[PDB]
This record gives sequence, C-alpha cells and structure tokens, in this order.
Amino acid sequence: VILTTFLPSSKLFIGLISVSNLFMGIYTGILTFLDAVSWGRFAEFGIWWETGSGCKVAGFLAVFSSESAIFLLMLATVERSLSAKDNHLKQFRVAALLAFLGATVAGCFPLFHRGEYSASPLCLPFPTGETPSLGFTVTLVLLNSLAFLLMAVIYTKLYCNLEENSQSSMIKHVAWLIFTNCIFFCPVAFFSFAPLITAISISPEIMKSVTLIFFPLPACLNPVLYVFFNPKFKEDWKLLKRRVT
Amino acid sequence: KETAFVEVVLFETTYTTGLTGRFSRAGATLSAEGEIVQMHPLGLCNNNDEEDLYEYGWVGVVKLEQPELDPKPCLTVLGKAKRAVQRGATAVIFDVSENPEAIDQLNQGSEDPLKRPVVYVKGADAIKLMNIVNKQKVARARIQHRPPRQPTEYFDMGIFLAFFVVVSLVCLILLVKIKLK
Amino acid sequence: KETAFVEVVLFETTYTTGLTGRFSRAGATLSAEGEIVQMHPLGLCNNNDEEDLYEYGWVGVVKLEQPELDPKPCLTVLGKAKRAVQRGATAVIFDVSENPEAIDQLNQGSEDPLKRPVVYVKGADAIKLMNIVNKQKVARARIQHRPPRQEYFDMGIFLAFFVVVSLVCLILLVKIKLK
Ligand SMILES: CC(C)CCC[C@@H](C)[C@H]1CC[C@H]2[C@@H]3CC=C4C[C@@H](O)CC[C@]4(C)[C@H]3CC[C@]12C
Ligand SMILES: CC(C)CCC[C@@H](C)[C@H]1CC[C@H]2[C@@H]3CC=C4C[C@@H](O)CC[C@]4(C)[C@H]3CC[C@]12C
Repeated sequence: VILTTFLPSSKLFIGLISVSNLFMGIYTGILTFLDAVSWGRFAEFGIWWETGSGCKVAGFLAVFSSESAIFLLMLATVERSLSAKDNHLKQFRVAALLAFLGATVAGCFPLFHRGEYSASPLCLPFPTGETPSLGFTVTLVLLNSLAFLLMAVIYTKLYCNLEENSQSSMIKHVAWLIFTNCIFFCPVAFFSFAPLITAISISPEIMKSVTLIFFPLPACLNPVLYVFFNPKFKEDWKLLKRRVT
Repeated sequence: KETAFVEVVLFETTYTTGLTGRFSRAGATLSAEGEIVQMHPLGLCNNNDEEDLYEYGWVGVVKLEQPELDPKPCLTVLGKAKRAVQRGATAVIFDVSENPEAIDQLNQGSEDPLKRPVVYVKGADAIKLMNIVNKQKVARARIQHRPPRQPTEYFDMGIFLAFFVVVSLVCLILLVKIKLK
Repeated sequence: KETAFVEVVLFETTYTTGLTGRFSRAGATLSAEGEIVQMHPLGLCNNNDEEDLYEYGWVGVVKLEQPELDPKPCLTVLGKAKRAVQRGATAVIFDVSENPEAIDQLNQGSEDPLKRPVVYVKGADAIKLMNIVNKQKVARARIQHRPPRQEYFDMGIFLAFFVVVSLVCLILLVKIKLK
C-alpha cells in the first residue's frame, strides 16, 4: 500500500493509516516471537520481560498504533464532507501530523507513573483490570467512544446529501473503515469494564484471549480489502510496474 | 465461598441425612470429615492455659449466641475457629442463625487465611443439625468441597460462537446502503 | 484414571506429607477422611463367623500379594473392598504395586458401583505410604479430588474453526474475480 501512495488529500490519508497498520503488526510480531521461543518455558522469560525495558516499549508501541487507528480516521470523514460541498490540500496535512503525534504523550503518560506495566505479559494498560491507573483506562475508552459519533453523523448525512461519480468509490471506503472499527474495538471494552461491575462477572481466561484476537484485527483487514475494493489501486499499482520493468 | 452440602451419618446399618450450608472465607474451602463434637461459645476461650484435649479430627458445631448478651467477648469469631483448629479440629460449623453479624465477621477475615475449612449454617436448616446434635448419641459429619458440579469451562464454550454470529451478521446490513448508493 | 490426592497427618503440631494415586471405577469418586487402619489381604474374608469391629470411619490400606501365591482367594478384589465398607470403613486404599492385574479387576467391575471411594496406589509412591504405616503409631489420611480450570482451551475450537470459516469464503471471492 505505502509504495503505491507515495497529491490528493484522500490519497495521503491511507498511507499514514498503513503506517499504524504496520505498527500493530510489528507489535503482534513481538508477541509471536516471544511466544515461539518459549516452548513451554514462558515463565523463565516472564520476569525478564516485565522487569527489563521491553515491557514499556511494546506497550507504548501498542498504544501509539491503537490511537492512530482513531485519530487518523477522524479527519477522513471531514475530508469526505468537504469533498461533497464543492489552499486546503496543504493545510489538512498540518492537522494530520498533529493528530499522528498527539498519541505519543498519551502513551508516555503511563510511563511517568511508578509501575503500571508490571502486571501483564501483554504489557498493556488495561488487561490487568481497573486497579492500576484507574484514571487512565476510563479516559482512554472515553476518548475512543466520543470520536465515533462525529464520524458516524457525517457519513449518515453523506448518503442523504447525494441523489463526482468517479469519487463515489472513496465515500463507501471511509464508511467501511469507520463502521468496522467499532465492530472490532467497541466489543473489546465490554470485557475490560466487566471486573469493575459487581453484577456482571467475566473469567480472566476470556479477556486475554479476546484482546489478543480483537485488538490487532481492526488494523489488519483494511490493507487487504484495499487491494480488492479500490479501483484506483489497480492503476496506482500498474504505474510503478513500468518504473522498474 | 460456594454452598456446602454437609451430611451427617447415623450408624449402628448407616442412615445418612444431609443439609446445605455456606462456606466462608475464613479458611480455605476443602473437604473434611470427622466425628461431630459440639463446643460452647464460651468454651473456646484462650485464658484457660490447661484444657481437656480431644483426639485429632473432629467437626465442631458452635451455636452462636446473641452478640449483645455478653458485654465483652473474649475472642473474635474468627479467633474461635483458629483456637479450635489448634485443639485438633478439621472443620467448624458456626451456627450463625442467631448472630447474623457473624457472617461479616468471618467474611472480613480474608487478611489471614486459615488452613482448614470454616462453614456457617443459618436459617431453619440449622434446626435439623441441632436436632441431630441433641438427640443422637454419636454421629459423623461429612463436608465436601463444591458439592455440585458447575460447568464453568463448559457452559461458556458455545457462547463465543453466538458472539461471533452477531459480528458476522452486522456487516451484511451494511451492504444494503452500499447498493442504495 | 482420575488422580487421587491423598496425604497423611501426624498429631503430636501436625506434620503433613502427601502423595498421589489414581481413583478407580469401582466406588463413587468423592472425598473422604479417616484414620489409617492397615488390613491384611487375608483378613478381609467372608466365611468368618464373627470378627472384632472397629469404630466407624477408617481409611484401610491393603497391600495386595502376588496372584499366583493364592490359588483359591476367598473373595475377589472388589469383594475385599465391599467387605471393608460393610465393616465400617469409609475409603479403601489398595496397593496394586505387586498385583498389577487388580486395576483391571476393579475397572472391569463397573456394573455395581460402590458407595465409597476406592483408590489404588502403585509404583514407588506406595513405598512411601508403607514406610509411614510401618513407622508412625497414628496417622490421619484424607483423599480429595479438586481439578480446577480446564477455561480457554475449551473455547479454542470455537475461535479456531471460526477463522477457517471466514477465510475459506474469502478464498472463493478471489477465485471468482479472475475467472
Ligand atoms: C456465524 C458465521 C458462521 C457466519 C458466516 C457468514 C459468511 C459465510 C458470509 C457472511 C458475509 C458473506 C459475504 C457477503 C458478501 C459477499 C460478496 C459477494 O460478491 C460474494 C459473496 C460474499 C463474499 C459473501 C460470502 C459469504 C459470507 C462471508
Ligand atoms: C466475522 C468477521 C470476523 C469477518 C471479517 C471479514 C468480513 C467483514 C468481510 C469478509 C467478506 C467481505 C465482503 C467480500 C466482498 C464484498 C463485495 C464488495 O462489492 C463489497 C464488500 C463486500 C460485501 C465485503 C464486505 C466485508 C466482508 C463481509
């Protein structure tokens, strides 16, 4: 995806989201490598992983990849709304870099707390439950929940606005990304909010298993479907074939 | 802290009568069995440096009295259980049907776990136990850990498939708006 | 074949020593507790008219002998266990370390389950049990079965087959586009 992109405002947004998709994949590969090495002997490396330095690096990488999957997608709906209305292609990238870099401080804030990631091999600030960094887990979920409504209302009005046929392909692509994200991420927080409610009880064996398959999933399917669902991808891919052949 | 289906045995021939009670967090929940030997709430004191000893292994029944009757109890309720285990008991059945506040007394004893089970039997089900300890000359108490079978890792297996059906179906209605555009 | 968690206690401070064994499909598998009372294999016969009785509740230890040593055993291995429960025992512990065929003798007789647990301890673990029944004057035996957890292995099939179901459909979509 990245080589085909590197210009339209709608084209440059996908390349940066591809970077977050690669970040989530690198995070998952870290865990896969740490799993394949320990054939039944994970506990030997378990203390070395949390008490070393990688438990704070991998967690920060995961937080940065997760929040980029929302911050980058937030501007896509505004871009689509402005595209239907009629020096802006160089001012949107100004906000794009700010949104991309805004997650670094959010991910580093837990690091200032004296011991947050020494509670889970996943080194993520929420599988441990709600006792560690109670004021951070709630805020992170609230930030994700509040952003979805702005994206949903714009896409809702986009269909009613219509009665740029070449631009029709991008409208549905953004809608799929902003809708399927809350299909793979919104159910995740339900299990995190389970141990803090007396009425509903969820076994810990389920929370980790659900997290490990539903956290990297939303940043894994977009690039694959981009090849088979974007007509412009065919021309972009064929353009660079002659530059090397 | 699940239920405990304590059953008593009345041998010579063996007649078995069971009853239900609730485990407590005062001591680790396990299964124990021994002769049922009633103690007295005031008999489980500590100032008495010399007391009659019993054989090892006995399920002690303690009929708790009203908390306001005695101006100052010698030991806490969770202290009586710890004293009794030292006497060589294996389990204690605190009949808390008269002192309801004693349940909270035991449930707050999660700070220091006890090596042996502790049970409390409330309500009118303890009347059956008290009648047994009153009438029959010798009986044998028998308590078992998790008397029912709870399919904890079996009932939830198919719930995940139903969870996946919603994920697989919510995407289909999205195609309707695709076709309308 | 379910494992049995049996431990011995010594009243004086109570030292505790444990060991493992396998339940047998002859008596209803459940926990029991009592005093250890060694019983000779030949003492659990039925043709005897009257014999001394023990107090109700006692875990009996029976060390089986070689099958060829006894040409005409008075009772079957299941018969020994059924006699002991009638005698007043609560949980019979065998020792099949010398008669391996007794495991089949017990697991075959699944037609009439016994009310109380029956355990067989083989291998070198029964050596430690015998070294305790031989030395200590009083012992206290408890047998228990508490298998916890399994709770993610059970849902693994549901999670794994689901991904295959999802991917096989995507395979056909790519197949049909180029054709
Ligand atoms: C609960 C689980 C088992 C349900 C699984 C449903 C599967 C089999 C369904 C759900 C969505 C479906 C897809 C929806 C849309 C299309 C596009 C069309 O051009 C080809 C068929 C295809 C690709 C369908 C194939 C079957 C499909 C993948
Ligand atoms: C149940 C979950 C895990 C499955 C994840 C993949 C889902 C979301 C995928 C699998 C098959 C996909 C479909 C395959 C083909 C088409 C035809 C195209 O013209 C519109 C999109 C559409 C209809 C896709 C929508 C998304 C889809 C249903």
